[PDB]
Amino acid sequence: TKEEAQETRAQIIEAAERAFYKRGVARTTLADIAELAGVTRGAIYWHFNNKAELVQALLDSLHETHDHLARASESEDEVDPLGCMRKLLLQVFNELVLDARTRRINEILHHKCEFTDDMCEIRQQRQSAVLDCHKGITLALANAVRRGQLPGELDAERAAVAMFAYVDGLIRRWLLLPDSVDLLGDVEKWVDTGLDMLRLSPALRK
Amino acid sequence: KEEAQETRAQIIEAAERAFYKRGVARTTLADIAELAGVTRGAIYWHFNNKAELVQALLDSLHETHDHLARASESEDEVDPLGCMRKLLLQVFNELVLDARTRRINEILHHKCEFTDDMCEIRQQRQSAVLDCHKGITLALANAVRRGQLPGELDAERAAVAMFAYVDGLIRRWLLLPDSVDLLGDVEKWVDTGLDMLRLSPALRK
Ligand SMILES: CN(C)[C@@H]1C(O)=C(C(N)=O)C(=O)[C@@]2(O)C(O)=C3C(=O)c4c(O)cccc4[C@@](C)(O)[C@H]3C[C@@H]12
Repeated sequence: TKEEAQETRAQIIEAAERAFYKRGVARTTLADIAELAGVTRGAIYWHFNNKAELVQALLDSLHETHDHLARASESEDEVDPLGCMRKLLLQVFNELVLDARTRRINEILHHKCEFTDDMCEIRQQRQSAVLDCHKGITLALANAVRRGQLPGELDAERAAVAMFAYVDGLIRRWLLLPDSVDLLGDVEKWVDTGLDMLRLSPALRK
Repeated sequence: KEEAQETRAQIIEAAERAFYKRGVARTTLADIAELAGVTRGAIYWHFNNKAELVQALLDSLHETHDHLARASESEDEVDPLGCMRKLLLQVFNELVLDARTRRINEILHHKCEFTDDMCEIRQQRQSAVLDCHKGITLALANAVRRGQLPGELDAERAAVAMFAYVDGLIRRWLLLPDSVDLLGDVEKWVDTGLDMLRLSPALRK
């Protein structure tokens, strides 16, 4: 409930993003995240025990902007879940293009963050999160089955992986070669292309 | 050879070992050299720097599929889409059965940072992806020229959609393998992809 410590936590997060982004997550110490932030070594430790905790705080911020539509899509009480899933994807893509903060954490996540046995928790955290995310899209896809928006004999599980794979590879393609996906201009196409596969692909049924 | 040609294959092997253990960012050539039992100078005779080693591991992934790739990319092929099916199935098989291929993909996706202290890695990957992208395009185009796919079909985007999907499937399997019976369901996983390209209006113009 104090405020200096809420200010200081929010500045460690900013510095970390800028640091991890220049030097990468591998060779960046917490001492480093200190000098850049203006703060003190001790303060980073009060706030974060280790760098894997910090990285986790970063990955976690990405789910905040989307919580609403995510929760709506998966509630069995939603009238239009495919509807919420389509708007979620439009928002994910839009936020990625407009918001430099999101583009950078994604860049840290995809191109600047090694899984080395020396730092085992980076990978575990990441596994957990993809399983989480996985959980969600499944409940959601199965809801669009009941309500007759997706084919009735769909395999939610596999369909979820298909879609996740598709969204993940596309975000990554765009971070590597933005000038090859007019992702802002065509966002509707890219999102719908993914959904297409889910509703029509015969190999996703059963 | 005189001074070994093989020394090369031995440096590449120690590079995979070091890279897989400590990652690309913090492996030095002295690490690689001690791992291979040679000196830094022996490394310098085959490679100018670390980005050259990474490059050579990356470029080693392409050999196996070589002929099925050219086959798809050739106009004179009777069955371009079937050649892409054969290729995807091999990509998935080799990845699941060959520890060497699994380890290098794992280096590439999860143990290789792009940082401006070396920008060559990011650049090498970029051209690598455009190269491959260009191949998919010409592949998708033939399948259209012979009515294996829908008509006048927007290739460029279906290409990107293809690569995105395969790429993210691989990465998904490297992260959580016991959640994609990749080996066992290879047929379904490949075709889900191919179904996208033929049955998706959004990929039509
Ligand atoms: C080791 N792994 C198996 C291969 C690889 O080294 C890749 C890489 N970027 O290093 C892939 O992206 C690789 O995983 C990959 O994504 C490949 C493809 O996407 C395709 C697609 O989609 C269609 C036709 C041909 C290919 C391909 C030959 O380029 C595939 C090569 C794949």
